[PDB]
Amino acid sequence: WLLWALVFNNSVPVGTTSKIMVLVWAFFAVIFLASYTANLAAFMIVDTVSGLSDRKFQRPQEQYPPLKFGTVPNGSTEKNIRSNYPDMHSYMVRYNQPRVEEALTQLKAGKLDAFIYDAAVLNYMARKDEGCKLVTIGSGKVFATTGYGIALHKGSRWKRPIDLALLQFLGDDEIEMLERLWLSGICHKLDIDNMAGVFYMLL
Amino acid sequence: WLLWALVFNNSVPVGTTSKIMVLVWAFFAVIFLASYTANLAAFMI
Amino acid sequence: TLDSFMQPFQSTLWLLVGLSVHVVAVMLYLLDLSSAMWFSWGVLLNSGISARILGMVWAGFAMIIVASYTANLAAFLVLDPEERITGINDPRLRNPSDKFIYATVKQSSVDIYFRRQVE
Amino acid sequence: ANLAAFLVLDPEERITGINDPRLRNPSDKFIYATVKQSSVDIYFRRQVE
Amino acid sequence: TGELFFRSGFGIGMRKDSPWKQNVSLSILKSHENGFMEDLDKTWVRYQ
Amino acid sequence: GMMGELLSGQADMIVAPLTINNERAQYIEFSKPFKYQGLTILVKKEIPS
Ligand SMILES: *[C@@H]1O[C@H](CO)[C@@H](O[C@@H]2O[C@H](CO)[C@@H](O)[C@H](O)[C@H]2NC(C)=O)[C@H](O)[C@H]1NC(C)=O
Ligand SMILES: *[C@@H]1O[C@H](CO)[C@@H](O[C@@H]2O[C@H](CO)[C@@H](O)[C@H](O)[C@H]2NC(C)=O)[C@H](O)[C@H]1NC(C)=O
Ligand SMILES: N[C@@H](CCC(=O)O)C(=O)O
Repeated sequence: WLLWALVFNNSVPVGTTSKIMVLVWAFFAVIFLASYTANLAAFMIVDTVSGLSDRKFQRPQEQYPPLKFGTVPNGSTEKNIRSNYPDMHSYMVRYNQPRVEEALTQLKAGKLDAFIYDAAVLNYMARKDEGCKLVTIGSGKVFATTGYGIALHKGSRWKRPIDLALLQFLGDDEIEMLERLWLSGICHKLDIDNMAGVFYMLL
Repeated sequence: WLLWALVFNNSVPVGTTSKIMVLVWAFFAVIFLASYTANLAAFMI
Repeated sequence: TLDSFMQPFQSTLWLLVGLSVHVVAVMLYLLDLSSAMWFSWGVLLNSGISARILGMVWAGFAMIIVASYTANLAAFLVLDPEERITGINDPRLRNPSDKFIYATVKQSSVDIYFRRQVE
Repeated sequence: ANLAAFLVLDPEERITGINDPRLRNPSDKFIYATVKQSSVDIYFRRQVE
Repeated sequence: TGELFFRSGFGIGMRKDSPWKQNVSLSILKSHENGFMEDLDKTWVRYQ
Repeated sequence: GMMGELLSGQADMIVAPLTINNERAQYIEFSKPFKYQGLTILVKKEIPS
């Protein structure tokens, strides 16, 4: 008598006081579907790791093995790993022996999944590189943050003035200018959604 | 007999080889109106 | 001019839609070409013009699904380049490389200009 | 269709930084301040520009 | 809003010509390497 | 300020979020940094229908 045909509302071909409210509801519904595309256009127009505490890094034996993620030995990062994580060192023999560049080349060609190095050298070999290769969530992983220094003789006379001069360069933004000059880069659901929608409609 | 109803094409409720091409033309037409908004959005925005 | 519908739709969406439509037509025809012909004609773009009432019920549900899928396809279609360097301090020009080649007139004012700015 | 195409439409908040014209050119309309007698007061006292 | 400028870090102070400088700096660096500082930052700054 | 207490008053260390710059390190020895940062600007986000 009523309701069911009205409840159909927006559909294919498929009286009394009912007709007026049915027309009003149909107008509201068609306005709603018209605005559906509007909000879709307004709204419309991702990380595989979060830290060394991840199960994959912490536990070398977890399903598939990481493809020999490694680092350049004989440095600071290697000492950090060998000291604070004396379990990663056992699963670190299959590292990239040569300097950085070979590791980047191997990473591009799916040889290894992750590279752990300095946060400035590698951050440079993440923007100058063609295409785009990204670091883990920016500088959110940065572990034991320290700074590049200027080694001096133990208790030297020049330890005091150099420091002062260096601090001056931070005040006048000269170091910022040098960083901008020498460290500038340019890098800075289809089938799945279709299957999900089909399954939802079928259910 | 034909043509006029087909010429109406996108509209409100209104030989054997006519139905197939009518359906094809209707599908092309609705695709065209669907892309009308697409090109409007691309050009305007 | 159009040359873009294959990117978000390709063969996958077309095959999925065709398979779903044909399976639906066969199933709801059997549980009731010929009647299936116009039943499939209903499941096409918008439309072309006890057991039976609830059959119309699931047909309406499938039509809501089809309309939603068409709306999603339209929303995916609306999409949109690059052609400009930044100037004289762009990283591409700031860092020389064999990939990018730029030159000026030899022995001209530009050669004079790029010989006093040591930086 | 024209109404729907007119409907789809779309802000402002962030500044540029320390060289934005609003901050570069002082005016009574815009008021910004830092902690008195702090490191920021030291910084905005050596950059003469 | 904006990007960081004048990127100079914090620091424990001490009087000029004081014997605590070397040992305090050493302890701070050892804490940085040990992961203690990361844990402290997680406890008292992040996760809000 | 705090520098007054440390330099001549009743103090021996200053354990506080103290920045590092040239005008401060001349008379005060600074340990190695324990957190990195930079000056930045805070503004009120615009209310959003
Ligand atoms: C890292 O250090 C090891 C050990 O110091 C280096 O191994 C030496 O390599 C040189 C040159 O190939 C040999 O003459 C030595 O006999 C090696 N010693 C040992 C104990 O292996 C290794 O070459 C270094 N690697 C890098 C990249 O610096
Ligand atoms: C800095 O710390 C080191 C290690 O904790 C101190 O080195 C020892 O200090 C004790 C007591 O002052 C001496 O008896 C030892 O001879 C020192 N050396 C060693 C190897 O134990 C050092 O004294 C501290 N310095 C200051 C100024 O506190
Ligand atoms: N800055 C690092 C570079 C890489 C390494 O040596 O491990 C260092 O000299 O320790």
